[PDB]
Amino acid sequence: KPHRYRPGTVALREIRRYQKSTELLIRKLPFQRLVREIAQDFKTDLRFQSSAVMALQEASEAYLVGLFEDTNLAAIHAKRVTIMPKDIQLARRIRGER
Amino acid sequence: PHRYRPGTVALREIRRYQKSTELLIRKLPFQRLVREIAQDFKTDLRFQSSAVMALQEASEAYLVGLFEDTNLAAIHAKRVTIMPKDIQLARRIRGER
Amino acid sequence: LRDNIQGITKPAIRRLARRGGVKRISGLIYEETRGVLKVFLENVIRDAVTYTEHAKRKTVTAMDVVYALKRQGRTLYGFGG
Amino acid sequence: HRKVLRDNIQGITKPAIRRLARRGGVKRISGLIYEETRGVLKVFLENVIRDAVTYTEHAKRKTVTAMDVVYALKRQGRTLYGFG
Amino acid sequence: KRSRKESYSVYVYKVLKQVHPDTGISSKAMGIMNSFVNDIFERIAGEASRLAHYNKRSTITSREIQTAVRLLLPGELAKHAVSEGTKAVTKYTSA
Amino acid sequence: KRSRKESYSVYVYKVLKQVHPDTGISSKAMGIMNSFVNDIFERIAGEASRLAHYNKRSTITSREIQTAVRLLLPGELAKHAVSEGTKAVTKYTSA
Amino acid sequence: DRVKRPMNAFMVWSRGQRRKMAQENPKMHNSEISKRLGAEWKLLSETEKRPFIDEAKRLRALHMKEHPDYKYRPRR
Amino acid sequence: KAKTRSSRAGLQFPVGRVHRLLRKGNYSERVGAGAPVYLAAVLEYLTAEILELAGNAARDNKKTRIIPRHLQLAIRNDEELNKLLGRVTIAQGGVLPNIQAVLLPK
Amino acid sequence: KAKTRSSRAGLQFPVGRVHRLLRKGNYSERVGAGAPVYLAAVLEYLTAEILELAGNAARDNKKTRIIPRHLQLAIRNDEELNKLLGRVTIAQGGVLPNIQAVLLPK
DNA sequence: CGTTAGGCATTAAGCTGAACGCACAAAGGAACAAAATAAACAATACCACCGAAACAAAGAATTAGAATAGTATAACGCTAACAAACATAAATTAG
DNA sequence: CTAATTTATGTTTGTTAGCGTTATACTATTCTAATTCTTTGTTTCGGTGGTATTGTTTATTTTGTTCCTTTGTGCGTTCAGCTTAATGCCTAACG
Repeated sequence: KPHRYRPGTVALREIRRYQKSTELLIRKLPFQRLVREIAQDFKTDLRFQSSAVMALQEASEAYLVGLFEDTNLAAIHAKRVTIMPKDIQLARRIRGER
Repeated sequence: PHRYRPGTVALREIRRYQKSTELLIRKLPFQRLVREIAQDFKTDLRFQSSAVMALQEASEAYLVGLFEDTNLAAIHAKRVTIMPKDIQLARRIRGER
Repeated sequence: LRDNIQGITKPAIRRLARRGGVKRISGLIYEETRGVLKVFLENVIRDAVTYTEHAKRKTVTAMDVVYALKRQGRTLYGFGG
Repeated sequence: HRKVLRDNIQGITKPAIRRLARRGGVKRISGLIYEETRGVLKVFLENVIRDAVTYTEHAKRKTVTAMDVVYALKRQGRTLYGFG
Repeated sequence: KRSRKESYSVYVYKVLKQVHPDTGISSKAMGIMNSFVNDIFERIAGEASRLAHYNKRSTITSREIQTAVRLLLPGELAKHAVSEGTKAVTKYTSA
Repeated sequence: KRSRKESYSVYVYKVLKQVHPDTGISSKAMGIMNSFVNDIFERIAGEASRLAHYNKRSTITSREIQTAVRLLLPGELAKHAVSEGTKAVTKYTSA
Repeated sequence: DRVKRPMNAFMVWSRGQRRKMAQENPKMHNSEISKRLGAEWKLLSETEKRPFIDEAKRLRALHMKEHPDYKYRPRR
Repeated sequence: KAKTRSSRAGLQFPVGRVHRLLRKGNYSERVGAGAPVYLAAVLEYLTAEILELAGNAARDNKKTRIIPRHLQLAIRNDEELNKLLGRVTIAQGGVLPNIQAVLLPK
Repeated sequence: KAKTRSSRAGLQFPVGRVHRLLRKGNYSERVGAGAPVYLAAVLEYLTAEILELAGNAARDNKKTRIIPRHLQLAIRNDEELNKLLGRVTIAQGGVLPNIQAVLLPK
């Protein structure tokens, strides 16, 4: 009989260790591929510096972490913990995004 | 007697005040409030009438923006009303606290 | 003539929320909205006071309120540039 | 060196979205969050990348530096510290 | 013998009579249009100034204005404004 | 024989050795401090420029900088910075 | 007891004219009568207004006699 | 015979005034001659886009004047002018009349 | 013997470089001599306030280096530096570790 | 890279008459506002559930790292030549 | 209703594209290492629906309470033309 944790118990330890640690959480090569995929449509054959893709990854992680903080605020406000896409759309709507 | 249903008069006032462009704050109490707050920062501060009109107009705009965001947050939480937690959330998500 | 945050009356806040499209307002909203308006005017008034104090003017013109509202991201149209 | 790219929004994976969510304090994440967050990321990257591309194309250049990404994030009001 | 307020009040009315001959305009709406013209002028000239600084250019030419128009104005407004602008400099240079 | 990056990297280390002799600093944190110094310089100089324009002043003196410091920096940071600044000009004028 | 300012030629002229309009228009709002009186007042000639002007002037001099050291001090 | 720079481009906004505002506005040391012509062009097109929608709003309301309620209506009803003027509020303008569908009865 | 303008005010930041950046930054035509001294003063005080809280954070963590996690901690824990740097995010900084009290178990 | 000694030409402090801006006299219902109340509908407390998300182990498949070579490209310096500021004479226009 | 504000012409000058070169970081390739993404099988728990109590908002009427729009007069505030010292920018020199 193996030992199993409960849903949420491991989640708090993961929240703590990811709030403590400062690294990037999405890999650099799919972000390079996605940035070069998107920037085709504005001008083809662009060279991306590694520092430019790293700066885009830093600002991307910062924007998504702030948006998920506001999503958790809105989901807590509606007496939920499981965030939902309407919370994302609401937190974008209040923020002045759309 | 024939009293209206609760909210039907509120709906007619919603459509009337949204069709209206009038100033909903009386000029004399807003003048008193502005010259009551601004003494704390500096004394002997007369105001032009255009300045207190601008302050009333901008506070009107800021409060109706705050209240449409508040009603968004209240509808989101399955509530028709407005509670002050909605105002707290709409000020927090906008990044003003 | 003191305590002028009760100058912003309770029907004049119900009208502000009816303009915003609000069907029901609870009774605990008026004091919170009064505090919100108070801190908003504190910010804009402090900025306009520093404006008119830098120019050594004892009065607060309209342009100082425009410039004080511009810096918080809410530009006023209509009162001159 | 000619190549076209496709379907790179699946490269930002679902247990790599969950780490960005659990950094922000989220305790439970629903199933339909992922495509919406990818779309949010897509429109944000599209705005900031279009700004960076206009920045580098004004300068008669062919590559994208990090300084232009910093200026593009400055124009959106999200200033980045650490690149000059 | 008052000094005169330098403003864009006549030219908004000229554009209005070009585009809508029957409808009149208020005075406070003319002030709103004056404030809007000055706001958009500050936005475009500020972006042109910071673009000339980022490229170490001491001269703001029409390229910086065109890039700033493509920066600020979203959607089809950008390319419509650029077509209007290039029509204007081709008119100004052909004469 | 590369051209040199003009930056504030030495003076942040001088301030750090004045305020904290034992702890060292990274290189990327020194770059962050350089970017922060340039950001705050742009904020204060932009507010000083627009204040000199709003009063039709062609000269930015220390009054505009003092007013811009009181504008941007909130709380006790404003009056602490003003006391530091006036200490600096009294030092510079006494000598 | 605070001293009130001397009534100006229009206020004196409205005190008696205002009552005249109220008796002929006793259901008319003061807000509207005040508007018509101003319209009618702007149509009087200087010679016809002069009598009103001199009386206000006399009320002002007589008011000054009762309260010579009086000063107009508006609240800012 | 000499013809003005505003009608050299075939416009209404004065090229000389926007040139003078670019000079004394302190944006650069020099400014190109195509810059005020381009800027007057985009400005004239922009208020043309405002005044056309404002006139259609005022003619749609069976009025003959442009009051700022019409300017607020023409700006808030649009999509790509709403992104340009999203933070700016309008004096004596009111709001765009729209009520949330859950507040309305069935 | 002549002494530098940075130590004339008794500071570390160079008065000449901030004077040159105010000149070539195109903010006005003229600039007062008290302006770079005042600006170097408020700048030096500002990074002194950053580095003092950063050193107290790094000494509080039993580290001897300032990594940007310490800068993010020192900025986000403060009140009146958080209003100055609220929109700015920090490279390799992480977040301020704080968990909402309703997510935590009892 | 940074500071310092003398012109000079621009610029802010100083000053006064003049023009602006605001409060306020009466009026006297109109329009607003506070207060008390009936009750009706909205917020909320509680309960069931079920399917949806977390947890785990395995493997796959992907990224990381490194050496390296080509290699487009970007960042250095001369150079012309071109475009814009500046000094000085109309004109139309407009508040 | 005529001063004033834009427009045109020639001159200087200082900015910038063209050119050359070269360095330099970028892109691609091919290996191992490692690490982490995706599949599949538990498992357990939170969003959502449904009902009942309650608590509090609304709409209304009564009774105060104020307001509002009108012109002339008094007084304090600002502003613009004119004086005048302050000062900052440029050049030459030095370190």
